[PDB]
Amino acid sequence: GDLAGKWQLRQYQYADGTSEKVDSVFYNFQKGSFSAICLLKDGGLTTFFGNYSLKGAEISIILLPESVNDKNYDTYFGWPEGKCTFKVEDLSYSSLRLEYEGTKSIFRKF
Repeated sequence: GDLAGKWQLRQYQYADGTSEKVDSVFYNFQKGSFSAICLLKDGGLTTFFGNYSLKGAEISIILLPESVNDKNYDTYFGWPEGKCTFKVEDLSYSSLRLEYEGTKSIFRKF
């Protein structure tokens, strides 16, 4: 469907009203498999791996222990137990909007 493929995380809209552009994070969804490519300042490419499941308008992402133990885990995720359930505020073939505790993750299809 629309969720399948790669997504560039363009912006965070924080619960306190702050917005910040992101240009280094890419989420990928492929039939339950989740992966996130993060582009480091040093020209490096760090990838986190996990799974995702859907229930109504919610998406639960769970990262593998190895991704949770990654030295850059708190830079890009920092989720307790490598898990986060997001509200899908918007999904179309080109747009994705995820919400968790007032913070929005804004994506465009890549």
